[PDB]
Amino acid sequence: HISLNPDLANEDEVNSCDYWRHCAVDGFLCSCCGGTTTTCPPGSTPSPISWIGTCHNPHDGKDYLISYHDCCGKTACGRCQCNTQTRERPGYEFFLHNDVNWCMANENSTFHCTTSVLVGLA
Amino acid sequence: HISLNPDLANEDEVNSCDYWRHCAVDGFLCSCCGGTTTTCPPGSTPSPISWIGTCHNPHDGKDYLISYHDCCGKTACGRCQCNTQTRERPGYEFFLHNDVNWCMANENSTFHCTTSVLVGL
Amino acid sequence: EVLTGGHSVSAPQENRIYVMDSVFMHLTESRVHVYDYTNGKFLGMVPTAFNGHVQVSNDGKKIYTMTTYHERITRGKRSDVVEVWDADKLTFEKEISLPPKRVQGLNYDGLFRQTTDGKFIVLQNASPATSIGIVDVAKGDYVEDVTAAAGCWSVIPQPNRPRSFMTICGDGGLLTINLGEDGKVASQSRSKQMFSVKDDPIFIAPALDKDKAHFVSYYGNVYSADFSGDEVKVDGPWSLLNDEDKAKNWVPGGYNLVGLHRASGRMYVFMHPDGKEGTHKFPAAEIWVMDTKTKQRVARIPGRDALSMTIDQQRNLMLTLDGGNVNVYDISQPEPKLLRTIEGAAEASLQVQFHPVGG
Amino acid sequence: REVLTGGHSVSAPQENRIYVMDSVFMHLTESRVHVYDYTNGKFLGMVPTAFNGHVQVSNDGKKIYTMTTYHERITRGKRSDVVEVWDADKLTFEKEISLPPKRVQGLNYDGLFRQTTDGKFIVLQNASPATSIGIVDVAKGDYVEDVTAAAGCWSVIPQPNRPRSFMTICGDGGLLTINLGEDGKVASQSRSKQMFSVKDDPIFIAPALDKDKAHFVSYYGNVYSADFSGDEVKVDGPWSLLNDEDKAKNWVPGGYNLVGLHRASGRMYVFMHPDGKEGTHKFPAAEIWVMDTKTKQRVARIPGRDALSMTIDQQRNLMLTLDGGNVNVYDISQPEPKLLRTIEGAAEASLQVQFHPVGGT
Ligand SMILES: *[C@H](O)Cc1ccccc1
Ligand SMILES: *[C@H](O)Cc1ccccc1
Repeated sequence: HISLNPDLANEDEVNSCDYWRHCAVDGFLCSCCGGTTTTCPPGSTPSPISWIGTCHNPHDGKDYLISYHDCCGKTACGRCQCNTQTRERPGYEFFLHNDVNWCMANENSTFHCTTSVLVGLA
Repeated sequence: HISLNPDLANEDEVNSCDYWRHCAVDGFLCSCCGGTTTTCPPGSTPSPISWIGTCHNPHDGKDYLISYHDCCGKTACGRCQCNTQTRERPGYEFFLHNDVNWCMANENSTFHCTTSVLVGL
Repeated sequence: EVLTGGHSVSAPQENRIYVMDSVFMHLTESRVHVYDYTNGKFLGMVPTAFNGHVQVSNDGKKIYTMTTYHERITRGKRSDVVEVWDADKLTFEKEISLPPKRVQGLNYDGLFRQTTDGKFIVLQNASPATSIGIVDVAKGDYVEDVTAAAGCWSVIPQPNRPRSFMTICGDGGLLTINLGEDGKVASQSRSKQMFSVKDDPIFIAPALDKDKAHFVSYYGNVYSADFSGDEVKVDGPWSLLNDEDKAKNWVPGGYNLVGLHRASGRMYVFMHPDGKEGTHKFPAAEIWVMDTKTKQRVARIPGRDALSMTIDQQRNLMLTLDGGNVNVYDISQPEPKLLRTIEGAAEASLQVQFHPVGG
Repeated sequence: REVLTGGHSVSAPQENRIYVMDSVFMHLTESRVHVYDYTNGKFLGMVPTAFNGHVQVSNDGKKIYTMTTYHERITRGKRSDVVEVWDADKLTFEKEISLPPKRVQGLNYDGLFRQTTDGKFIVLQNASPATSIGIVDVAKGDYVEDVTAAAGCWSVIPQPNRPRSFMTICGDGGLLTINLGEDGKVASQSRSKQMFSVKDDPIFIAPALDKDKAHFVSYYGNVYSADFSGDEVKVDGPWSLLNDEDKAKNWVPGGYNLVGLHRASGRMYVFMHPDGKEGTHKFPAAEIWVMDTKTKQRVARIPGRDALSMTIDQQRNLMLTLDGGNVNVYDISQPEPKLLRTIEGAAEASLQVQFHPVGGT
């Protein structure tokens, strides 16, 4: 479905905090930061770890597992800041928690931007 | 007397970019930053060097030399930013120029805030 | 005139508050802003590099920060540290090296705490595996790494013991750690399950009494952990909500979202209507004031979009914080009275703290 | 289904790119360069530049050069002043070149961080506060030495008609010309006659730079020139930007990187404002004036949009202006500039924008 392929969507739709897959983002959307939904802006490094969310796709009616990987090693992008919290939980459910820097284990932990990587059906 | 002693004057007046002795400040007024016009906020270090302004005192009608010493070694105060340029000149008259960090020679050059030190007439 | 340095903060310690500004837009230049709550005057600041955390020593003499440096900020070798600063001169005194796993995250109180006796700093690590680190302040050393706390989160000091604290674990119970005078674990215990992680998750922020702690849940329930004895006794839920409240879907929301006034037993909680999945960090529509003995609300006031709070016991004050502005309330009586708002105290703060006066 | 990857290049081609140097003065330790596509306002990426970064693009368009200051613990510890070489397409760090701990800390005038026409040397301003010019051999990755001869002078104006020559403005009101040898050391120098009165008609340092001459505007709206087509610099001026009506309303220049020259036409662009007096030399532009430097007459005047700094692209006939936060894109192929678009929120506190170089040999 078209709703699963952000690179085919209108940029304004994907760059919005209301875009369906951004349902647990605490950060700057990488697609507003010179990257795309699944590519880091030039010179920033993907995080090997992430918080994970389950987001409802209203376009096909199905729920999807999203992995919120950050891009790291550059200072704050500052664009398209989101703070959405669907199904987000505190640090005692650590990988569901978005108030921690998921760049924390990178070679350089400076936080640049966040994104929402589609894993598959929930 | 009163126009030469900011510690006795109204704080809202001294913390304004229009205060007469702030006539060539490019920075954050230290008096808004936990300091006073002539004292650095706690934990920030005076600069030994400065740019100089000649500012008109509208109370006694005389012009005074003001030395704009920075306080250094803390990150930007962010309060009471001014960008006044009376008698300011470019870097070829270097000590009249305020687009350079007068903390540049300090042990730590991070710019915190700018003071307006009265030298004399 | 001559410009001088070496000056101390101009207002007495008892007037001072600490607004931890994450400066998330420029998170490498986070800092603590020091204000006088009595008049809103800016008193000074402490720079805290990338995503700093802060607390004041229980004796009031020192400020502790926790931060991360790199040799070239965005590249080079990492140094995680605790720094000791003089509270009156706002000057750096000592760096204490940490292993490179100190928690990087938003400024919940429970990520950077200290023992009641002030001798040990107790901090949360995430690598992302979690553990609790212990710093001996006097020695200036990282002395213990509590791997027993794996899968747990945050530090709740026990104010009735000198070197004891609890953490919230993935089983929905609490792990209690009692440190010896060397800062090494001297004993530990695990409570029974207090809350269902899946069905009624609690906010980590405690409403902390001398011998017990209360916690609120995503759905507006209250749980408690009583540590009057060596073994923690857990209970709950009771609901914050009456039937009218339920009809409008009132639930808690915020970050450092609760507080306890110890003399009265009043608990303060940020609440908003139309609660549903995803609203647990919404700004407060109201502050509710709960009598924890009767388990009933006594008052409700406008929330001013606050997200975080803190309480001063001895002056009967509550501060609230909306991210940028600090509201000062008198809580000497059951209805809080707004005294003033300090505007522009921070660009992006979720934590304010009073200077300790209790020793 | 998907995997996040890095290693990617800037999405738009070089010829679309501009560099907005964001001082972030409110948080000056996190200054950075913002890379934008001027054709559509799209944000393309960024380069972090620590405390009060300066930036330029290599003349060959392959690399971004930054200049900055680090300390071991930011506000304490040992200082390291550096030039960094970054790949322009990947926006990745490649090399650090150590400088002595006196690189200029200050607002982003172009002339504080420049390069020789041949691209072999970076030429930067030092201030300790004693001033000197530093020379960096890019390929060797070395600081050659201080041009101490430039003490009491300020800023670097490369001579576009020579491979490794530049000028600086001195406190005597003249220009010092430095010619470098192939090693980056001073091979020869010369001092012009007085161009302007420092006391009575101070000039803005920003040049309106032609291939073989530079024009400068003054605090009072006069124009001076330095002609370097021959082996010694010939200086001239003033001529006035102002007619009687202009003088009657006290129009004067104001801004930072406040002038530009369109070389093919000889048109000079200048930010101007009315009610000039002592202290107004950094005021935002009420207008942009377009002067024919041959006829010494104004050929256009348009709204200033509160701009403070500009840059000209000779290859596409464009002018960018910048008001601190927003970038305006103008077509300057005709005497009257035409506003194409505004890029809002390009920076929090920028006084310098620059094009990615196209051609220019
Ligand atoms: C995205 O990693 C969330 C985050 C939280 C706190 C600091 C930095 C980033
Ligand atoms: C006050 O020192 C002026 C200044 C200028 C540029 C950077 C930092 C400070």
